[PDB]
This record gives sequence, structure tokens and C-alpha cells, in this order.
Amino acid sequence: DMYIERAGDITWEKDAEVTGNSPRLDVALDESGDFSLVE
Amino acid sequence: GETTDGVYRVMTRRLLGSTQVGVGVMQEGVFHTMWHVTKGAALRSGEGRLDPYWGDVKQDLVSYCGPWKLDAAWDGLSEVQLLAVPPGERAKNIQTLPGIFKTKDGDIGAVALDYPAGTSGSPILDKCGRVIGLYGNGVVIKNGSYVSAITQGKRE
Ligand SMILES: C[C@@H](Oc1ccccc1C#N)C(N)=O
Ligand SMILES: C[C@H](Oc1ccccc1C#N)C(N)=O
Repeated sequence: DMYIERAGDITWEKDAEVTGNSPRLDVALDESGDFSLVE
Repeated sequence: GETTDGVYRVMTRRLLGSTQVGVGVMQEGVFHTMWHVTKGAALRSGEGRLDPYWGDVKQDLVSYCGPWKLDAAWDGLSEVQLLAVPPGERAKNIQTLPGIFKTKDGDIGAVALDYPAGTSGSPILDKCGRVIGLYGNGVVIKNGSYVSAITQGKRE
């Protein structure tokens, strides 16, 4: 049985940790909602 | 139960102890999460019950108590923040410049940030604090790292 618990406000944080790259990828989305890489 | 706007953990007691299966957003009295998190099951909030209202396996989204309310979109240029809520850890904002998933039906923003699967449903925000989508449905690339789509619904 699933339950929810509050974890915070939804707010932009000034000076948050900045990380992650920005890849441009060719992808396909199937009927099951699963993404796959097209190559 | 609790209906205050904000980010919430989706928990279960079916397995060992209390396990976090995902995350969601409460906005305008509607709870929003990814379909793979709940599989469309009812949810509990204290003594109250949340029934599914709308869902779609292909979009991998579901809303509870009313229709999908989130309609902000990534502008295709600016940095965004993932408000990551990892299992057993405090909510934390992470800023990033999204990449792009290019599909036969158009382009979608993507965030290359890696978190446990139980972080699925954490919101991605624009600079105004608006939810432009949820984290947790994506792909594994050449190196083995994860890239999630910026998954957004449609506000009817
Ligand atoms: C835009 C995207 O498909 C969607 C359309 C509407 C709502 C959600 C999604 C997803 N995921 C695509 N594959 O191009
Ligand atoms: C590779 C995939 O990982 C995720 C799934 C959903 C959300 C985040 C991640 C990550 N990181 C899995 N567990 O199969």
C-alpha cells in the first residue's frame, strides 16, 4: 500500500550546485513508454 | 490528508521496512507522478485516499484527484533545476543545462543527472519555480550513464 510524505517546497535555489552535460540524442519511444537510442 | 502544494515522496511498506518507490508534485489539489512509480494504484495521505484520475503508460504520467495541472515548458535555452528527492536523503536543487532527445515526433529537453530509481517523479523547474516536467523516464547512453527526458503532460 502506497503513501505520500511531504518533502519540500517547489522553489528555484540561487547558487545551487551546477552539474551535468547537455547531450543531443536520437531516441525512439515505444508503446510501453520506454525510450531507446536510435543508431 | 495533506493537500499543501509541494514535492512529496511516494513510499511503500510492502517490501522490507519503508521503501521509497518515487516522488511527485502536489499542485492545485492534484498529485502528479510518473506511471511506473505507482502503476496507477490508489495512494494514501495520512487518513485520506488519493484515487487516480488520468493516466497514460506511453507518456509515463498519472494524476490523482483531478486533471493534469502542470503546463510550463522548457524554453530550449536556459538552465533548469532538478529538485531531486533521493531515498532517505533531503530534497536538493541541482542546476543543469538540458540536452535534447530528438524523436520522429519532435524534440524534448533531457537532463543528464544520475539518481537512484526511487528519485523518479522529482520535478524539473524553470527560473520562476514552475514545474516544466518530471525526472525518471529516459535512456542509458554509450558510457553507462543515465539521461532522463523532461516529461511534461498536457493541461486540458
Ligand atoms: C513530446 C513527446 O511525446 C509526448 C507528447 C505529449 C506528452 C508527453 C510526451 C512524452 N514523453 C515525444 N515523444 O515527442
Ligand atoms: C538506469 C535506470 O536508472 C534510473 C531510472 C529512473 C530514474 C533514474 C535513474 C538513474 N540514474 C535504471 N534504474 O534502470
